[PDB]
Amino acid sequence: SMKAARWHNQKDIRIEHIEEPKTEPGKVKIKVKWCGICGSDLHEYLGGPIFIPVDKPHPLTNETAPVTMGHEFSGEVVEVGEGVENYKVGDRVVVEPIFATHGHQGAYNLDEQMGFLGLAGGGGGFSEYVSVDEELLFKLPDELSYEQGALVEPSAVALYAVRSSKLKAGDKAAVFGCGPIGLLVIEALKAAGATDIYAVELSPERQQKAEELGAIIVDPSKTDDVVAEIAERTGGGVDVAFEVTGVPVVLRQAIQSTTIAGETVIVSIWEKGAEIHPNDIVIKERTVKGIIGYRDIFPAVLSLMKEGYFSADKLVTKKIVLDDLIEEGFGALIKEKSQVKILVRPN
Amino acid sequence: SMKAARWHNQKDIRIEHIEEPKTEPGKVKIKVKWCGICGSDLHEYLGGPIFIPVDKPHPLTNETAPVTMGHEFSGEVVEVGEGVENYKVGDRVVVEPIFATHGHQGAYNLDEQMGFLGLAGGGGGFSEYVSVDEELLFKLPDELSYEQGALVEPSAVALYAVRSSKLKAGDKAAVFGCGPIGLLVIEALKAAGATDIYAVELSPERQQKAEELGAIIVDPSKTDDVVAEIAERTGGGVDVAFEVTGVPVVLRQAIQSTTIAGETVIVSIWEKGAEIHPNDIVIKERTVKGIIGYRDIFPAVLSLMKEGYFSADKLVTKKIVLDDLIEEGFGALIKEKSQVKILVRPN
Ligand SMILES: [Zn+2]
Ligand SMILES: [Zn+2]
Repeated sequence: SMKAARWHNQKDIRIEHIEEPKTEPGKVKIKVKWCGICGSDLHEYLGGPIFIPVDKPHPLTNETAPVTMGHEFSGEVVEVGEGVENYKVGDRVVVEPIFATHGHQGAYNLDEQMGFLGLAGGGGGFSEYVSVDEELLFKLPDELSYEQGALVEPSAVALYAVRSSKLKAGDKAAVFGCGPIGLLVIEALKAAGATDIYAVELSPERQQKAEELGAIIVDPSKTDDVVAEIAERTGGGVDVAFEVTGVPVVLRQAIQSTTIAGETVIVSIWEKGAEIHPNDIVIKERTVKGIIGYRDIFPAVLSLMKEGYFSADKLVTKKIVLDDLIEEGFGALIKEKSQVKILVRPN
Repeated sequence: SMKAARWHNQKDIRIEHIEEPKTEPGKVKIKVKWCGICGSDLHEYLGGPIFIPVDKPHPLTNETAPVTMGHEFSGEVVEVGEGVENYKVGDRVVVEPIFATHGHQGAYNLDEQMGFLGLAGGGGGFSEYVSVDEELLFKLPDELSYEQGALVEPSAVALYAVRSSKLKAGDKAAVFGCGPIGLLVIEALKAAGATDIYAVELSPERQQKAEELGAIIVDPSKTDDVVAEIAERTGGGVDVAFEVTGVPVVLRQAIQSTTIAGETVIVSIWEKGAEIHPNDIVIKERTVKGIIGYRDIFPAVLSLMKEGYFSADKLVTKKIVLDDLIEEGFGALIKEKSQVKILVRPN
């Protein structure tokens, strides 16, 4: 009675019909217009479960697989719960898909029982309807399209990384790894006023997107020493380096490419250890900083989009319908290194 | 004439007689009373040269090996140069032994041509007399003995690490490795208001000195998991951890022993790589911070000494004469783990 994409087991995401969820007193029913593919969705497709509860129920959702998937979405309010006064039918909204013990207060991205809508349960954007509590809503300005709204959440991970960093207007930066996440970091750096952004990337398609976003390409295959090159063109190093590859050798380079008191922000996911040179941190009084999730960031993202940043013209590379999610969505992400963000339409 | 201790080659420090230096217009001649052993001095004895210029002259000293050794010293002004107005004969002084391109301005400890008095040249405290420029002098308050003055420089290394950290009054800290440097950090932590300081140390003599300075002993041989113990006695981890062992496994533990947004300050020396878990930094939004030398710190140290911190009663464990420097000094640092700081008297 509602078409949805549910995760049942690894490599087993089904496009099935499930019952429309009832709008409970605290909630608001959204008819989804667009939803993106996180790459976390890609990671649970190929090698889950990681964030999807399967063995024990998730503490806050209290639900196990199968779960509907999809954060990074926007849509139109079609029905309003019992206690809701800040949203009427017809309102255009986006969702900050974080479940936390005490709500969106304090450091909710680091809450012990934290979970994601579309991963831990509570609905998902790869469906026609999702019923979320109004504490997770943001009004979509009329200037911004629904597709722009579907880009709010993934832009937030990038912007929260840049805002969390020592970066100031006019400073120089480096992004190591310019996949979909690294590219969003480049756009966020330009919003924050970064000038020279040194993008270290091998793939020509990804090099040609980073250059469109305003970065300088440092091809590891065309330079003898990447760290020496960034040091030469900056006179001692960039002010902030962003590690997005998850490669141990590259984490070393990111630290070595910062100047006196520079900062290395780790954005990538790590499963195994990595050998660093702690001397490189001590010699120049450097700093390494961890970043996960985001918090108190959606208004800033929404405001920057009204100014042209995080444009869907630059970041959205494909629009698909929910039926074609397996082959035209995940499949395209697996085969085409040129894909940045893919938006999914329920019908 | 003048008796001095010179570094000629590795494991080759000689007690010789050299020329009393001229008091040049900008300089001040100090009759040294006491000088300490940094462990940097010990490291040049066992495996130098490291900071000792040998091949090429040092940029600022313009001086090659051999060199007189010894920073962390105090003494009595016995002759004053042509341009000096802030120091008269008889003044009791201590020396901040940093040579930098632009003097003691900006971040002179990270200056490209940076060098240490007693290592890069320009005299040293293991001699009867030293001729330094007055920008490197600080008046020794009458409350503090000459022995107290000789502790300013090593105290500055410890205090500068603590002040450079996110530590606030009441917070909890952990010190991994309680050798001579770690012990000075514990005393510095108490000055800054650290309450529960978890000292991770195997040596009973060093455990019982750290306990005297106000820390809690975490014996690795008496607990199955060091970080698990520190994590629960703090309810999730300390706020700042100090790594002083230089062992890769311990750097992992220091990072893992910090709480949400915790900070790991590296104080140890590193020559080879070290395997960390970058995931440990990302999950809890942690920070790892490098610290080398010190800057703009001597007045703070001197003031805290007037209040009883960094007391020589607690930190000076042996006083020797310069003649016995090799066997009762360096040898004692290698063989007796109960030694904290050893002071050396010229005659
Ligand atoms: Zn996401
Ligand atoms: Zn020293």
